[PDB]
Amino acid sequence: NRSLIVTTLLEEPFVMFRKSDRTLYGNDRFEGYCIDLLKELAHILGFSYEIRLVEDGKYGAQDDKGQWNGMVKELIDHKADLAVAPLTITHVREKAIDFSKPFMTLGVSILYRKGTPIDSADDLAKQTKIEYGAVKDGATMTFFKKSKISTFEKMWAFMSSKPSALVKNNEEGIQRTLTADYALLMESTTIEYITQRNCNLTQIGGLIDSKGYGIGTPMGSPYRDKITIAILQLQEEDKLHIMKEKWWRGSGCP
Ligand SMILES: CN1Cc2c(n(C[C@H](N)C(=O)O)c(=O)[nH]c2=O)C1
Ligand SMILES: [Cl-]
Ligand SMILES: [Cl-]
Ligand SMILES: [Zn+2]
Repeated sequence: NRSLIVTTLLEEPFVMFRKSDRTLYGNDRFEGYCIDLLKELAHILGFSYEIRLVEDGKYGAQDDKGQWNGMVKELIDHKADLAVAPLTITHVREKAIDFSKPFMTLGVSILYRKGTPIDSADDLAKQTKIEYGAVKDGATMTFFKKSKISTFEKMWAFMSSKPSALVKNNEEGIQRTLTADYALLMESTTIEYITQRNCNLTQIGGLIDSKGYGIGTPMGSPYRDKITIAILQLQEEDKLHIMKEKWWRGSGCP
């Protein structure tokens, strides 16, 4: 019996400040796939909400102490009721928060420029001339830091041996791929969005893993199962199909 606090962070095309000449306030400041998703969920489940951006602007990772940051920490501390963002469902996080069923499936892949002999993650691990990395304190960095596969634990050694290999956010990683000889380990959903608007970048290889995005809630929250039921309803109504195609404009790349 009160409006739910929704934590999130800005990232194209999921959550962005809507462009306008007038000054906007409240939830109307935001647009994007995740904003449309929250609006549909709020209508089905019938709740009011307030969008708040996570202060540290991080998704969530654990330090060497076991403490969380980013949106994950907001849920653990019960400072937010829902986390509506491209929040990756991982087994590790399931022990600290609850996830709905996934509303989007994805995988880790590689962002790099076109016209190159590189075709796999193993090609990056076999050399040191081409730098590579990932976003700091994200599920992608966590995947390489926790991996027990020889190739990935070697790539993680290379990522953690260079100070600027791990970037603060997507924009820094994208710009580094453009200005330097650098490949970015990034989730396939954003790669699709970028390669559709930058014809000089492409996805290298396929998906290194397979996972999904889910709505995060504090552990034991009753809204988790309700959000799952709402997500399934949106799938059945083909509304998640429309939403992706609305915000993934298309490849104008010949
Ligand atoms: C959609 N973006 C692209 C992207 C994201 N994250 C955060 C991750 N979803 C999480 O929940 O921590 C990454 O770790 N690597 C990426 O390339 C979110
Ligand atoms: Cl995992
Ligand atoms: Cl696009
Ligand atoms: Zn697509």
